[PDB]
Amino acid sequence: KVLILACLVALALARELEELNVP
Amino acid sequence: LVLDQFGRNLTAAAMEGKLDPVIGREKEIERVMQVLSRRTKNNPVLIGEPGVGKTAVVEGLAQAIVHGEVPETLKDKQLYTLDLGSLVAGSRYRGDFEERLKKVLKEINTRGDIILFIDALHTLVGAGAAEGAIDAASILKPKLARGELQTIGATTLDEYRKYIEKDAALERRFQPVQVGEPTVEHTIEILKGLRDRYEAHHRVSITDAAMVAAATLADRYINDRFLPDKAIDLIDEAGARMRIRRMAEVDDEQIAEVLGNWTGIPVFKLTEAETTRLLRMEEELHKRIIGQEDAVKAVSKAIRRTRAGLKDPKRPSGSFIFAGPSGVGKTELSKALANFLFGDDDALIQIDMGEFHDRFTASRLFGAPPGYVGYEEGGQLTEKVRRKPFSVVLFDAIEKAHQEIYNSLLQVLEDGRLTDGQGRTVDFKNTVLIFTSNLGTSDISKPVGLGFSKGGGENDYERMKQKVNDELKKHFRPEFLNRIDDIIVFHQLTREEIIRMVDLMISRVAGQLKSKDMALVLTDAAKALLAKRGFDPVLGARPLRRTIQREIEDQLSEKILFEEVGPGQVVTVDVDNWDGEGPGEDAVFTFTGTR
Amino acid sequence: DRYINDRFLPDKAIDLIDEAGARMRIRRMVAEVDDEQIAEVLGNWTGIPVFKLTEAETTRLLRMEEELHKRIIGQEDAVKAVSKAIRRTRAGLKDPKRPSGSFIFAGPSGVGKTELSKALANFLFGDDDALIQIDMGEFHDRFTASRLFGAPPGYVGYEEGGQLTEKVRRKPFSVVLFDAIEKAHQEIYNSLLQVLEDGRLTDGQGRTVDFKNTVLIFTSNLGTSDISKPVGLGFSKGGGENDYERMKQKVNDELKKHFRPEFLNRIDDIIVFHQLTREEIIRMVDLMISRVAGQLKSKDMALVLTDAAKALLAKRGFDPVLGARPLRRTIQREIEDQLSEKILFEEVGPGQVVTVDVDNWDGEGPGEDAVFTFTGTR
Amino acid sequence: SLVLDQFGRNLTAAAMEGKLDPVIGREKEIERVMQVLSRRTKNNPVLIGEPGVGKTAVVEGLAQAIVHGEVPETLKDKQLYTLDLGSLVAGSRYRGDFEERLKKVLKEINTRGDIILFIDALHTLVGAGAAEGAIDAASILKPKLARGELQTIGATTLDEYRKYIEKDAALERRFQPVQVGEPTVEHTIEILKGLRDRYEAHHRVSITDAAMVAAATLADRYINDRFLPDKAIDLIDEAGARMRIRRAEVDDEQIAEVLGNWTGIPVFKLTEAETTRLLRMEEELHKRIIGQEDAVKAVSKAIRRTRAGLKDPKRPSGSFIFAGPSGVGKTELSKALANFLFGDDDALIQIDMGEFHDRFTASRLFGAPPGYVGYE
Amino acid sequence: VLDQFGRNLTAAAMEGKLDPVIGREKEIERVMQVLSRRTKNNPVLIGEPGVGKTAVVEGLAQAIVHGEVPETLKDKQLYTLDLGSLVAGSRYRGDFEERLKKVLKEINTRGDIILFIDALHTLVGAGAAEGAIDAASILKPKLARGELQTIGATTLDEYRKYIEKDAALERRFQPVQVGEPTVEHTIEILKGLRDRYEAHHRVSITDAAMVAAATLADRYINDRFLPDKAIDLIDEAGARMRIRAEVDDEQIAEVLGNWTGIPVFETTRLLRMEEELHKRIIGQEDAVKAVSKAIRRTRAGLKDPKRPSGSFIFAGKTELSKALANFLFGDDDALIQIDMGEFHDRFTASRLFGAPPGYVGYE
Ligand SMILES: Nc1ncnc2c1ncn2[C@@H]1O[C@H](COP(=O)(O)OP(=O)(O)OP(=O)(O)O)[C@@H](O)[C@H]1O
Ligand SMILES: Nc1ncnc2c1ncn2[C@@H]1O[C@H](COP(=O)(O)OP(=O)(O)OP(=O)(O)O)[C@@H](O)[C@H]1O
Ligand SMILES: Nc1ncnc2c1ncn2[C@@H]1O[C@H](COP(=O)(O)OP(=O)(O)OP(=O)(O)O)[C@@H](O)[C@H]1O
Ligand SMILES: Nc1ncnc2c1ncn2[C@@H]1O[C@H](COP(=O)(O)OP(=O)(O)OP(=O)(O)O)[C@@H](O)[C@H]1O
Ligand SMILES: Nc1ncnc2c1ncn2[C@@H]1O[C@H](COP(=O)(O)OP(=O)(O)OP(=O)(O)O)[C@@H](O)[C@H]1O
Ligand SMILES: Nc1ncnc2c1ncn2[C@@H]1O[C@H](COP(=O)(O)OP(=O)(O)O)[C@@H](O)[C@H]1O
Ligand SMILES: [Mg+2]
Ligand SMILES: [Mg+2]
Ligand SMILES: [Mg+2]
Ligand SMILES: [Mg+2]
Ligand SMILES: [Mg+2]
Repeated sequence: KVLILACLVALALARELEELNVP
Repeated sequence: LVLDQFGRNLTAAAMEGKLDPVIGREKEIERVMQVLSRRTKNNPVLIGEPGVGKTAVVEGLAQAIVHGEVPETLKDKQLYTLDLGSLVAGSRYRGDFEERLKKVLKEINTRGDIILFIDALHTLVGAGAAEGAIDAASILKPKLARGELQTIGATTLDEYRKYIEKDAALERRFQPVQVGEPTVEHTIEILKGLRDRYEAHHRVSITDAAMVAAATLADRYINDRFLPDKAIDLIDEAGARMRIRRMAEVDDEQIAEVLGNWTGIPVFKLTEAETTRLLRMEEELHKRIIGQEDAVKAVSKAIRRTRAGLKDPKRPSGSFIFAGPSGVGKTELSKALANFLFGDDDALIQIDMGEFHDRFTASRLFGAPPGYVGYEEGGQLTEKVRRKPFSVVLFDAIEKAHQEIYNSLLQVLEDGRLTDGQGRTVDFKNTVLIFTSNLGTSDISKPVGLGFSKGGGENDYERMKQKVNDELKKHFRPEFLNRIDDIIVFHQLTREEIIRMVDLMISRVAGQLKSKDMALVLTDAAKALLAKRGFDPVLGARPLRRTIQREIEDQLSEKILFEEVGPGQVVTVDVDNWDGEGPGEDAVFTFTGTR
Repeated sequence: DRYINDRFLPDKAIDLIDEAGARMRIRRMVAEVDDEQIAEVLGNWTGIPVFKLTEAETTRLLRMEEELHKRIIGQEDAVKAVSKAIRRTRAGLKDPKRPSGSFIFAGPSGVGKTELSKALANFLFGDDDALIQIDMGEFHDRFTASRLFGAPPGYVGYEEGGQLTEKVRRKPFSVVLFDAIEKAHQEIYNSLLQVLEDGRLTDGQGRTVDFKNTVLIFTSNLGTSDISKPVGLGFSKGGGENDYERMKQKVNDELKKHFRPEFLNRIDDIIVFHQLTREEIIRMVDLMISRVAGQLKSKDMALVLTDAAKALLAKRGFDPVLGARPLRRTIQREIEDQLSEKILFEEVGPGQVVTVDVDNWDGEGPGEDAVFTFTGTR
Repeated sequence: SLVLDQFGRNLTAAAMEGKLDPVIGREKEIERVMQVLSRRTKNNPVLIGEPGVGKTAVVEGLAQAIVHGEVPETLKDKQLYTLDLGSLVAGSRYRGDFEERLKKVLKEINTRGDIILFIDALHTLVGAGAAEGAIDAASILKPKLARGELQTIGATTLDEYRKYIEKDAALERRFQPVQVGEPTVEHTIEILKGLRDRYEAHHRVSITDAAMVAAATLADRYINDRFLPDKAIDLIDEAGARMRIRRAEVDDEQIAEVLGNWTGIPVFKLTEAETTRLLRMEEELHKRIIGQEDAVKAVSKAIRRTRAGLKDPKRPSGSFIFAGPSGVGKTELSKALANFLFGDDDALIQIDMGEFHDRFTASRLFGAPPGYVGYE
Repeated sequence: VLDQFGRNLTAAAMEGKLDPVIGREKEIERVMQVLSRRTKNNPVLIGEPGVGKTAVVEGLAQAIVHGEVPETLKDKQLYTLDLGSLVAGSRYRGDFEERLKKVLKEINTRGDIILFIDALHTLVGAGAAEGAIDAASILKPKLARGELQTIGATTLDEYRKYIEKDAALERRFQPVQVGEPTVEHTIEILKGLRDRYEAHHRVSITDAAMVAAATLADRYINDRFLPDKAIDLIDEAGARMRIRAEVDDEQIAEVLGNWTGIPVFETTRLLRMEEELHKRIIGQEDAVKAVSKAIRRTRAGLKDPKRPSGSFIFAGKTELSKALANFLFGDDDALIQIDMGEFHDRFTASRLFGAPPGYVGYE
């Protein structure tokens, strides 16, 4: 007689990122 | 300059005349001129919906600077659309992007006549993020707060919320100048001002009717796009079609055809064959709907109101409750209407409301709200109507829904709106909403009524209408039934109509035997025997479908499998002949193939 | 400090001084900024009219009622009460701790509950797309309240979060329509009473939204399942007492027990709408017809009904219990679908369309036999 | 080019070498793309269809129209490049190196001036160097797409246009959605006839004209997760591959046996031992069901109606109520029918309705609605 | 490489760095029975947190250096691969999968490695919770072919929540039910740990100190489990000896008085039960000795194995039951009033016993 509400989270999305070289 | 490497001199474009004219927007450009003329935060961000002319305001400021229509504290200041992506491009070492951005800011202090225009200002967050280097906005945030840098931003209202308002220090340093979506009368003036640039490009002539058409038909029939752009889209694409004619006028009809090809909504002026198809609309729905003339007329009037341009533009094309007995063609007219309007029954948006058993299955219509699973999908109903705005939406077995699913659909009927869980309002203003109910017959069908009364045959239809319309008022809230354009209680199928249903249902069987190199003749004595044995006066044509299945098909299916009636001509004559009259339940069909 | 819920004081104030000083600099291409030069800047920024308004804008507020009565027919105390709300806040006499106006538009369906909210938004803004219309029948259980507020952060949809709180954050002066408020869940009211008490409202991201300047309309259809039936139980002598007296009690009784009394406390006027009369349905005809005539003028045609044709439409298009939706249904069954055939016939093109009933109508009777006749001219 | 060949493939050069499949029909859709591409403000069509309705084919049919000169003289001899955004991101370990490569591409558009980009899967443009509120490939193109300085055809599905392009609502503005509809069966047969020489040469088979009809008709009937101009080709190629593994002709029965292996629905030409199985079908069910002749006949009439091709295509094969007293073979005939049709009692889908006495257990049939546990 | 995410249990066994396990050698035999399989030779130790599941493979590692293993398990090196340590320090795309492939590279190289993935429920949901590549989808090809021997260890709840719900993963792992010990099994566990304690704490531990650590932890601790909470009591017993050597039973009753909080430690107090109940109730002393009387049978003498500890009808009343709860194990707040006057209907019968699922009042 009563709903449950799954309530989907959002994720942080483990990221690629460019970096910077220096010579 | 070095500033030309990372930007576009926007007043040099206005001097060369390769910026489009910006008609109207006097209050918005003047407002930018105020914020640029400050001393603490010289920084207007133009926020508005996507396509309302935020970039147009600045390139209309660039023309105002060139034409000298600008304040003396803003006179001869050159706008530079700062390409942040070109500042990033090439910054592979640490402190290149920072060195490029500080070098750009040196040439704004030394020249002193620079106004940056960071279009897509939300992209200023990031753009130096390499996690071994600092942000692009973090370089600008000291100079933005103290007036040391005049920077116009432009961001959509979504992307201002999503990316600028989540950095409250950067949001603080810009003044939100609202660029509103223009009115239709303002958009016509924009299109009259842009008239030269689209005539010169397409080598066409765009009559003033086509501006009024482009701004009115885009504001009416498009809801995912904004006016000073969706009307330009109609002018530009119709001018492109007249160029493709020669591979010169663009008028009211040329715009409405582009709007028709884009939205799918037929709004264009008509051929003689399509006009007379709408006058024969009842007669062509009666090629599939036997009888039921009250309802065939009712959906034909709703379509002819739409194609005459007499539809109430804030409401759907038609709201119908197809009520009455089971099997008399309530779903079948919704199929036939979708076959008329489109050519198939797969274009019928058929929401089977028996699948809706509690309140919370209304989340199938308009999607899950934010924060819940299936928020990525906008609902079954709101998407199918957003893809095809001109639709026939069948809510089959509407009384089998929970009573709180009508309340979701109340403002679909009155306003043509159903805002989904994602928040997009879907246009139902061009749909034909058909509700199908068996209420008031899911029982009264059984002949005889509690008590005494005169007549039967046409007073049991008035008994049907009174029973059905009272079961609708009992089941529905009176504000739902108030919003339905026509409630049609359907007739029970008479004996003469079940005879014509036989012609319609053998044609499905004969159409399948065409694929088997066979033909199916059905003699006129065999049409009468199916018509008697299939006639129930209170169900209609679904019992006939069973008799054609039991007596033609189930006997013909073994004759095909015996290979006794392979690719030939199945005649199907009656034998006992049932004397053509009286009962014929000692009669039998015989199937023989010749040729 | 009052009209900005987005920025902070030693700034949002400096910004009003700085943009008004820059306003009066481009007035000269010596000048002062006054309290009206500041409020003109703030009204330019928030959208909230707080400036010293012109005399053309003052006289249209004193004549707001007879400029709202151009669009809604009858409904006088409904129009007067929303006119008293706007004139109270534009006179600077608003309570700056509460919304600009809180109303329940209750009553029978079809009398102009949502039409007045649209007429109010067309008055205040020129558009009905400036009406924040929240269709509260879509809200049915307690989790759909996340549409009004946005998801909490970290739950998908926080990014686009808020279909009430964000368009009030971008337009703090806006008429917010809660159409069919009774068809919502009870826990949404416990979130919407924060608006009526405080004027603040935390969204899903925990941020208070300014509702002090909104005109909140709670269109309700409560107390109408017995007002769908025009005669009550038992003997009584005629109308005059029936049309309104009972309805207003039966609506208010249903509002007291469907809503918490804390909710009904903070609403400025619960207006029970009277159902439309015979003399108002005849003035509803030429408003329904002006939409139809306005579309034939787009096709370069003139629709003119005669007085007898207007009278016959009000005869058949009058249910006393519904009002103006059965009239609108009889317009499209007797004018529009007939004209849709005539235009598709090409028996009616440019020039006048004298739509007049001639079969009978005898100026009166039931006109059940009377038919509307359409005729081309010029 | 030199820099644009590294990051995409010339689709008009692939059409000169005849490496694109013939795109027959879709004239109103290719013309519509040419109408959008001939605009001046936003000359960026996006092909908005369902998976496999031929969105990539419309552009491949456009690239063949450019080569043949059946293109407008404002679109004449424009080299079309399927921009591979994976090739742009590949590399790019350093900052700006992705933004270099995209600005080198865009500079190569302006110098040549005869380039139409085709960003297949345009939803992948939303985020290709970073998120949306940072410099991605979408934010670099958005200035040039909005002013007609870049001609870019996109192609996403209906879901990818909702989930990704409408979630970047400024980019959706920049593209003009050309809806590529799923073809009809009559149009799919024309597609299959035009594609005949490509598949009868790759498989070295001979696909008859009836097998083209029996592919498009049977895929539109019996396949319901796929779309026509791809699911009928799936029947053509896999039957052409059926024949090549038999090493001369792809008939009706070769198509229908491929659909029978793929759907599980027996629609193929009946063998003579399987035909006489269906005439003895009542006697095969009476090996499990004692008596109940009127019931064994009725389910046998329904299966014979299906396998003779006299089933209503809008109805189930049979729809029976087995009523009567307890223990006379109601469930057993359903089990015996599943033994006849499959050899398994486990092939019977028993939905035991005594568990469904609640009003709310309807969600066990069709699943939970959005927002609920049991929506996945 | 593989030493960077866990220690070698086999090398710790031959250096004597492992506590000996006494009993649960039928559990070790079951794990060898899984590990000597061919195709899915991956046991998962099903238990609850502290019954000894690390101790099972601690005893398996001791069984390898003793040579008491099959020929498919001799010279095997056990590594307690902490997969949470693989997640730790992994901020980037692909950074997680790199140090899991470095682990699996040494599986292929050595060929004599048995991973002990403690907390195997973490395997689902290490990269994307099966939405993409997680640590489960990396291991599932090699786990299904016996090319990666992996001893999991998880709680029975977490096996059902994470490993059973992934039906592809549950066939790769073989549930070895490690049950909670008995009290008499816990005492003989602590006999072999006496040598480990007396060397470390500089204590001497008497015989019944084990009995008063295993019976007494079962009696007052219910969050923790037997072969851990009883080790805890002998641990904290020497932690009073580090304040100071022979431990008593009072030494364990001291350190459980720290842990749970009750100092009451039954025949003596059951006889003069009345006086500790008079300290809150004066007047109506006939009912005090009456509810003292029947409880002197139930907690002293004979008792059915299936009965509540006395059942009473009261007809102060509730003030006596609060003092009765204070004598019962040592706490005032054990008295739970249900307020049966707040229920009168039949559908409210599920509002105090639990709802059927789906319905109102499920919690
Ligand atoms: N006042 C105006 N006069 C003339 N053209 C206008 C005006 N406002 C907008 N336009 C035109 O309408 C289109 C809107 O594009 P524009 O770049 O201005 O959009 P925007 O509001 O900046 O939004 P976004 O950048 O997110 O697309 C352009 O063709 C622009 O030139
Ligand atoms: N008037 C009709 N003309 C043609 N076919 C009809 C008609 N009425 C019913 N049929 C046929 O009978 C069958 C059932 O028709 P349909 O589903 O439209 O009936 P219905 O009244 O909607 O039934 P229900 O109340 O059970 O939903 C179909 O095969 C349909 O073609
Ligand atoms: N003065 C008026 N009174 C009522 N309706 C009017 C009036 N003027 C126009 N209408 C039209 O009549 C229809 C019904 O009006 P409206 O929807 O405002 O009624 P309502 O009482 O709000 O209905 P509901 O109770 O169902 O919400 C609409 O099409 C509306 O535009
Ligand atoms: N009109 C057509 N003429 C010939 N072949 C066609 C036609 N339409 C589609 N096809 C073929 O059908 C298949 C459809 O694949 P295609 O990539 O074109 O579909 P799509 O709509 O882009 O789908 P997706 O979004 O999944 O990529 C291909 O083999 C394609 O060549
Ligand atoms: N006609 C029959 N032929 C063979 N077995 C039968 C027949 N009728 C019943 N049975 C036996 O009954 C069992 C399965 O049939 P079952 O009793 O489920 O029939 P039913 O009519 O579905 O009963 P109920 O109505 O009680 O569910 C088996 O033991 C089966 O052998
Ligand atoms: N059978 C046993 N013999 C000896 N010590 C044991 C035994 N079972 C558990 N232990 C003790 O348990 C501790 C190891 O933790 P463990 O019980 O294996 O945790 P878990 O059950 O969570 O894996 C050590 O103190 C160890 O001596
Ligand atoms: Mg812009
Ligand atoms: Mg139906
Ligand atoms: Mg309303
Ligand atoms: Mg494709
Ligand atoms: Mg049974």
